[PDB]
Amino acid sequence: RMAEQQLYIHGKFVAATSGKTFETINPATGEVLATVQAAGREDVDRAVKSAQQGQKVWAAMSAMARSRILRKAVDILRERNDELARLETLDTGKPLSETAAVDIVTGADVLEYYAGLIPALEGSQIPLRDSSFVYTRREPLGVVAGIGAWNYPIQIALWKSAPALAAGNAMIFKPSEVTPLTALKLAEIYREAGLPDGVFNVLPGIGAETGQYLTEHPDIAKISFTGGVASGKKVMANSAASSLKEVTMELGGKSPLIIAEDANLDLAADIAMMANFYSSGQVCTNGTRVFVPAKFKAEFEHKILERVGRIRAGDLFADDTNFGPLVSFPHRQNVLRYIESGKSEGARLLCGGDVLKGEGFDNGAWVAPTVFTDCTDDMTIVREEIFGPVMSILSYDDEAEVIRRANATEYGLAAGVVTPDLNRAHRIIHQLEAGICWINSWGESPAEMPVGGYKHSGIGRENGVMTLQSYTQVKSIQVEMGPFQSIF
Amino acid sequence: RMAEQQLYIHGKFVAATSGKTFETINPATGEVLATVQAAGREDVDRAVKSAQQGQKVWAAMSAMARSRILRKAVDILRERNDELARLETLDTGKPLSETAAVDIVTGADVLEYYAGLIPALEGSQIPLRDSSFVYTRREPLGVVAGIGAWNYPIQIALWKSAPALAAGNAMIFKPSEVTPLTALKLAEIYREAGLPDGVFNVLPGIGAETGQYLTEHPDIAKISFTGGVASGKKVMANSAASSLKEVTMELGGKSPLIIAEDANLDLAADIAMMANFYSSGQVCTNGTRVFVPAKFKAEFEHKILERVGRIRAGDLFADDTNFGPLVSFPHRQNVLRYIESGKSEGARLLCGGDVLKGEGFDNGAWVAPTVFTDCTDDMTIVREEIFGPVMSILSYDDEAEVIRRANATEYGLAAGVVTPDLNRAHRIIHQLEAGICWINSWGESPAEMPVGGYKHSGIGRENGVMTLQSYTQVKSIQVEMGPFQSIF
Amino acid sequence: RMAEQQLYIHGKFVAATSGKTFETINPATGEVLATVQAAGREDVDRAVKSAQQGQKVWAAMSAMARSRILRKAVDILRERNDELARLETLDTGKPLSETAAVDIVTGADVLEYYAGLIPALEGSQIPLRDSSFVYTRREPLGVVAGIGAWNYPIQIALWKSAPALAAGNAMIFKPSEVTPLTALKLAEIYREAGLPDGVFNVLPGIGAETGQYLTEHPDIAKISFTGGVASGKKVMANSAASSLKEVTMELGGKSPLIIAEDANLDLAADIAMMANFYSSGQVCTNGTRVFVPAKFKAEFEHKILERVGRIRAGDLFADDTNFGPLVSFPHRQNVLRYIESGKSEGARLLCGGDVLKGEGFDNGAWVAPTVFTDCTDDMTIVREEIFGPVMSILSYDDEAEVIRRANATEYGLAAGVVTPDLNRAHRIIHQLEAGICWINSWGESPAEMPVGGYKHSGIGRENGVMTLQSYTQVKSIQVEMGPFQSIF
Amino acid sequence: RMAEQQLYIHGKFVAATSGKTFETINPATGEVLATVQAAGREDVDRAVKSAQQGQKVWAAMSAMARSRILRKAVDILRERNDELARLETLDTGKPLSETAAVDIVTGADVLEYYAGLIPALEGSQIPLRDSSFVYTRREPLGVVAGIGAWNYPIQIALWKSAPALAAGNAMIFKPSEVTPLTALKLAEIYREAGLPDGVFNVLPGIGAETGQYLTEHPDIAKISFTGGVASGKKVMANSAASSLKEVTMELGGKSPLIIAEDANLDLAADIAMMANFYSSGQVCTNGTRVFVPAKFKAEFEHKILERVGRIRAGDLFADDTNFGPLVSFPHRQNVLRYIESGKSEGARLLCGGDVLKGEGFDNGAWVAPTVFTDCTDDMTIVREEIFGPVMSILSYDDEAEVIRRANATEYGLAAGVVTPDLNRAHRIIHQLEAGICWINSWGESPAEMPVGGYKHSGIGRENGVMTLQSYTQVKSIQVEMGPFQSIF
Ligand SMILES: NC(=O)C1=CN([C@@H]2O[C@H](COP(=O)(O)OP(=O)(O)OC[C@H]3O[C@@H](n4cnc5c(N)ncnc54)[C@H](OP(=O)(O)O)[C@@H]3O)[C@@H](O)[C@H]2O)C=CC1
Ligand SMILES: NC(=O)C1=CN([C@@H]2O[C@H](COP(=O)(O)OP(=O)(O)OC[C@H]3O[C@@H](n4cnc5c(N)ncnc54)[C@H](OP(=O)(O)O)[C@@H]3O)[C@@H](O)[C@H]2O)C=CC1
Repeated sequence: RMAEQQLYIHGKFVAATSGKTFETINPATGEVLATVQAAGREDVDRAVKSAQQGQKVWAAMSAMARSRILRKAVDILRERNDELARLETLDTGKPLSETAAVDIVTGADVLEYYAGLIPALEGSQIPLRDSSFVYTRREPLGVVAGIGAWNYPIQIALWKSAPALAAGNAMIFKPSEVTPLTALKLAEIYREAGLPDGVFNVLPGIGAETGQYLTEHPDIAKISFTGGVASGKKVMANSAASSLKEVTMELGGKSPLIIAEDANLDLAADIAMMANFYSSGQVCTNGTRVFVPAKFKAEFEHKILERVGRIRAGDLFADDTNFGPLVSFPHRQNVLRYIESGKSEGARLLCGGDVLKGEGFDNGAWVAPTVFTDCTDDMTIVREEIFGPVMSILSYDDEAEVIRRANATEYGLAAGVVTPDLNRAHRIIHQLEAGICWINSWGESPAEMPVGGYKHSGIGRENGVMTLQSYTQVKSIQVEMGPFQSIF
Repeated sequence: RMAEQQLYIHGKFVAATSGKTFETINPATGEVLATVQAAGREDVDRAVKSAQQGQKVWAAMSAMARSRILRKAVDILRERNDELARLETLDTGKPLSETAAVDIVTGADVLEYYAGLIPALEGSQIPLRDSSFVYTRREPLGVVAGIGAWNYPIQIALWKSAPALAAGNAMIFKPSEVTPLTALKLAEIYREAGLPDGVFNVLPGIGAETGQYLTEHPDIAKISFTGGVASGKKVMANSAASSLKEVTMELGGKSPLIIAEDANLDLAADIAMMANFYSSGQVCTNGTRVFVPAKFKAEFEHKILERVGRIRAGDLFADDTNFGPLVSFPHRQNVLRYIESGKSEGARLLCGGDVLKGEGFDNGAWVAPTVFTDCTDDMTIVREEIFGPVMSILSYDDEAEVIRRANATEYGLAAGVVTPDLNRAHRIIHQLEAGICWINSWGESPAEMPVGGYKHSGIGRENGVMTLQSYTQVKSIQVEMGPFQSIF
Repeated sequence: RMAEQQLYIHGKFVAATSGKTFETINPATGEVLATVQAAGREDVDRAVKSAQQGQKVWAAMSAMARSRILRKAVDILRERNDELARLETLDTGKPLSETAAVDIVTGADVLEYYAGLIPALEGSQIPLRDSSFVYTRREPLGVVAGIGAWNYPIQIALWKSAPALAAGNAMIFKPSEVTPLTALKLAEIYREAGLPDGVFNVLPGIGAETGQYLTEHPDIAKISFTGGVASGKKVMANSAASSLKEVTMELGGKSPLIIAEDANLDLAADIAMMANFYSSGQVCTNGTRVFVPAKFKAEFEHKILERVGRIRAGDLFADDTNFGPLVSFPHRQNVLRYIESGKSEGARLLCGGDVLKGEGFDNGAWVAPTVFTDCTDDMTIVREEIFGPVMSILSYDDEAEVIRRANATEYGLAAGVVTPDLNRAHRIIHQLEAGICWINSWGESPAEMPVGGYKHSGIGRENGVMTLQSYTQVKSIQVEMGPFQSIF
Repeated sequence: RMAEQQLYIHGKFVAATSGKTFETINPATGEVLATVQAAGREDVDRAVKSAQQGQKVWAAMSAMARSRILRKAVDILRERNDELARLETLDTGKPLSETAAVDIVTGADVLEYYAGLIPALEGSQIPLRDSSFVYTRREPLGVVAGIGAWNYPIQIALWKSAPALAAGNAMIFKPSEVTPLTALKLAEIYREAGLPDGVFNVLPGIGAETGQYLTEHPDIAKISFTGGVASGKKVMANSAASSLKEVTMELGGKSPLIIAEDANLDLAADIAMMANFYSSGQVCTNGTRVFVPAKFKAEFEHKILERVGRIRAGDLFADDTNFGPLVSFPHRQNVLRYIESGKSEGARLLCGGDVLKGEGFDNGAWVAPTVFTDCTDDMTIVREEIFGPVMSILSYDDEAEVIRRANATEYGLAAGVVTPDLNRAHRIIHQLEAGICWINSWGESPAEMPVGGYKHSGIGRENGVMTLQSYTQVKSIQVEMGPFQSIF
């Protein structure tokens, strides 16, 4: 185990006053990783007052002073990458081959990106006439709150806190109860870099209590939320009911991967694999509806089975392991229910469809890599996000049809097309109703590229210059140098 | 009386299927202006399907083709300015001296502004490496909805529809039941200008029915709302619960006007008058907390009394009338209750405070221009938006004090300072928590200037280039020209 | 003929003070179209003082006031399209089928574009610390000068004057002595639209005198030049010697057209034709080096012969005529000397190579559509711009080879590639050293798209938002609200 | 005495092939600091070939890889600040109290600024129609050249090399022959930070040879020049004659300081001192025309004289020294000729006017702080840049007059106003024809703030986001997905 984990408020660990705790489990073993204290309503109010004090200090510094501090945190994250990756692997079940290469690396990439952009954050000046002009300021929101999810815990913490801090705000961050540990480490790293006390506070807790208290607090100006559609709606409602707060949400999706009739099927199968089985399928952007031309279906299915056979489940700290258990045993039960609905609705099971068994698997939340084919647009496994390693293969006949079917969903997060043809690639992508589109690839999310969902898959965006601006609020100032005219 | 008013769906007037109607009155006389049909749930759905069809036509046109159509609508609005202003005066009670100079003039200014910006709406391109790059598209949201308020009916309709249409969307607009007439005229004008059928539909109705159906419809991508905080919270809740929607809101405020100790008091009194009694006080941005240095309070009060004596209530079509009734008898009743609370809480009534009486007033919702002084921060008239002709004068001693008291409010819409001193003007304005700040002036809202509230006064902004962009959604597209590598 | 043409200064036609005139010829007949007065040094000084006076009036107007006037000029140009096109046909020899479809249409497109962008021209604001901030203004340069070329007289006049006027400057425009007439008509149209006197003055004259006097005047802030490299070098030198002027230049090129190995040869031939024989080959961006794979060369050569045979020379006002004489007889001799160098250097002449003869041609400056093949990179016709209807076809073997050869030139204006392959199209284009690149097309120049040359083909850009900004100069203004510290 | 200084080409010091050397002097003692090799024509050719090779390596790296390398160079400059400042004091004669606080600090500030902006350098995407779109790339120019001046040697090298390198170019930098030493040190620091060989090459030499060879070289795409007007015109001419090159120029000025009638005269005098006597008056932006209201002139003269009496000339490494000799003895002779013209033209010599004498001064190029008053606009010392410690005080009567007189000059670099009045400060500044304007301050040049001259004081700008963009060239790319239509 680890010592009982405390709250982090104003540059130090402090005990919760709630009297409540929870446990986080190692999903590879079922063993308790740590007992964690849960922030109560009074603890949340403490954190907001701490953040208000720290934010004032932070915003009064020069832009380049803020940039240097965030850059030092980047340097620490690079140094402690391997230590942090192993902790993430213990908490989430994702293989170290992933966590040591992606989670902190791309989280730190976004922090490094925003650190350099702070000096470029500018207002505007508008001349109206010789005797009057307008200028604008991009002012901090003040105190903002982030609510993270459990699939990429420290990456999500960095992607929310980086633009928020770079824009001059303090952030109160609540990690998922499933994966609270790396956020507490991130808080220590920020302070070590010189972040003022209160600018990044971490309140572990339960969604129904700690998360709700944050969304209801009158002095929080913005909520940024990552999670499921059901919880996003609850969060949106409560943020409105209490104090009108700006809101950003990434809510996952059912993203389509379109294989064109002129695609190389080895490339298409490779893209489909990476779009479905990285992080054991627990990725919001996964391409879980794979549209394949009817003429290619059988050959494509063979190619998928060939690659699924190369998936190497095992010791999560082993170099060659590239597949892990799911994040929790309750989550596995939900994935298994989806798999059974696929069977009961007549989807053809091509591989997988059960838990993994044997020594080293019986005690972990393992689900075998699963592929259904002969799927149809009305099936539950095609319509609903599963967030596990479950690929659905759908046949199609013509380009206009496949565009219609890809777009006929309430989700809108990602999409992709596989084709060597110039006109086909751009033509199809431009008609797809998704915010993140990949041509002949999948999954890369550069710091420069805004990402977020259409329709029910999200509100607002993350990454890119625009997200730095979305963590400021515009103040317009008119200077009137002429004589003011009253009609009274 | 006018003929019965119908819904406007797909380029024509059409009868509602709800079987329901309401009446709009002339608030200066009590006479019924028109019987108006109310959109039902089925009428809303037809409007959404009409809008979906028209939006596709509109978005497929070239940017300059769209710009030319909106410019033709500007020309028509300029030509009919006086006719539309007279109708607005009949429906709202605002003097023709206001409506003929401001309402259509500034509504059309914003439409004209956005029409010219359509060809400048651009995405981005981000090079990643020799073998891969990203580009973004600013795509239309699709069908958006606007919900208007009754104080500036056609201006609000133009400020909401202009960026939405310019961004390639269709808008369904619901005017306040108090003031539905000019929105219907605007719909005709857009069609005359060549706007494709369905791109601007107008659904009169009640907030509890027609407005709610819009916020709940699954195929509406964004809601833009103007009104009060209480109704704003309900709109946000329904918008989230039904189908996740982008929401923008302007919700009024209690904006502070800070008179510096070196201000010319004639200028200060003139600004305060224009900040409290224009449109009979029914303006969201009004400077209803007037902070005056204690050493000049008595002289300032004298100057206010002189100018209040010049307020001219009378025939709304007479050139010298500069004060009208309130929009309705219920709204006046609410204003009168606030006035009574001021008296009962010990504020000193400097002038006004009662209904107007006599021939020409008995049938209208007229309230005398009212000024309270000796006010304190805990009083109801100081803490709550009244939305009538009620000024609160508060004394202060020092600059740090007045900034603290100006900011000690849940509202955040506007603010202003009166001072000839360079350092004082910018120094104070930069510390004020408001989205719209005026130096030595009040009320001017250029099309170029983003305007909106801090804190509980709103979400998002209107006008300026940023609001055009806010009616698009970003699609990020990565072109991967190198060979894709899978780890499976 | 026509009345003798005068100078246009301060809103009226005025006699030149030079005592000098020149003649413009109808290149289809050899007859004198008009005698035109030539601006002397005193005429230039008068135009500058007029421009200085008009610029002050123009810049004092509101941005939207400027926008409306330029939009009124657009409306007049659309209405007078056919009248202006016939005048352009008489002066240039370009077929009416071109001038009535392109010259005025696209000139007005750019004016219309910039008219709408005037209100979006904004400075910036940069906070330094609580006690100091910076804001910038985008101020007019003042009086700028444009020097036009003879191939697209009225389009060039519009592409230079539109951003200059839209940015708040006055422009003095000197058309080529070969084609002075449409610029004078434009001056009348601008005044009719409400442009203040002096904001657009037109000075016909000779390059060696009027053009040089413009480049030397101390009170002209910027020169914009279109023409050949030889004259371009003189302009930059004289502008530097006299008054440090900002200088923009578009100087033509030897643009490469790359036909890929997987290109449809009918498409390639159509693109090659439009890249070489529009406006009788007198287009700066023409793709006069056509690179074709050796394996396709014989078939491509046949397809070109088929298309050239359909070219229709004849009455320039006839609907089916699509090929005209050259702009002048001196230019034809220059074009013929180049054709002869092609013959003497061993290029294989596929068609043309001589003047056209017979009734309707003996009196005009006609050169037959001419194609050389078997060209090599050391030939005079491949290295130097001819600016007549002379296509050079070059064979190539490998992709890296064609890129090196395409880039092995001091010119850098345009380039294109023909290929259906996604990777090949973008991969090749990213490596070509040209400012204007076309994929599966040629010649389209949207107002939104910045265009200009690399290397010796120009300096700066035209069109797009950036060219509007390039006609302003930045003023940075620091407001220091804190106490200034001196070390003395 | 130091070792003979060599050229720096491709990541190492290398001997020149010119057979030529020069000496740099310590202007405080007249002694030779070092013998320095002069780059010949062949050395320039080698440096270009080195730069072409290194540029390709540098531009192929990721944006963040480049950002990290420049940030490492920042770290070394901060660490070596005092060492570099001491070298600069020895080479230039500027007091260590200046060089250790400003030269490297603000040079490194600009490098640090641009390092963070590399990831934000983006092109655009413009949709034309469903079947076609445009995107733009911001490509490196390639090899650019910077030519420095002797007053701020290492700052100028950093202000030029930072945006050029951050934009992906290689730069060949030629320092002034008066002050070559710190540029060679900077090259070593860049290599130590990981800059690829060839990306920053340094060629000491003479303007007439090394400088001219750079401006004439066909494979250099851009020249950035700092110096005097006379040499700038030569540079502009040669850049055009050889190969059409882009040119940026900062050429000094005669900047006005306008003291308003409501100004505190101690503040005005302090600003005037810092505007005239920092770096012994050798600053391009110095406010050498000080306009004072006639009614305040006598008292202002008293306050200037008192402050001049406090100037402390002496040992340049002593903490309290705040005044140094001029950079060279030839430059002192030129300054003394200007002083004599002031005397002979009837200006009243208020103080100074001679060399400093005595132990510690006879061997240095010292000129006493000099103030003239009763100046008139036609005097040589009022019209020409002196670049020494010579203030000219001019009386004025009214605001319109002083604006007219401030602007009646061919220079346009800087300007300032001293006033506590909001309207006066902005109103006056907006009318001044200068690129750099200070309100109630002088001299601060934040990295975010674009700086450069109007009129004869320069072309283009330095610092700010726009200067990063100015070191790229735009490529516009149209993708045509529809069928191309030929008229042939
Ligand atoms: N910021 C501003 O510009 C304005 C602020 N106010 C403030 O609001 C106070 C109350 O006035 P009131 O007229 O009740 O204001 P509301 O905010 O209720 O009315 C504004 C608009 O919202 C609509 N609306 C009301 N309820 C709903 C709902 N559940 N769903 C969707 N739309 C709805 C109304 O429809 P309908 O009116 O047809 O019922 C109207 O079109 C005023 O005293 C003032 O303080 C009011 C108007 C303007
Ligand atoms: N704006 C500013 O910051 C500065 C302005 N000045 C002004 O310039 C005046 C003259 O001083 P001076 O030293 O002659 O200034 P220059 O402008 O001649 O020197 C500036 C730089 O230009 C170089 N240079 C000179 N001639 C050429 C050429 N033909 N081709 C290329 N590069 C060339 C110089 O080389 P090198 O010095 O090695 O000969 C030096 O590197 C000063 O009195 C002052 O008024 C001077 C310095 C700074």
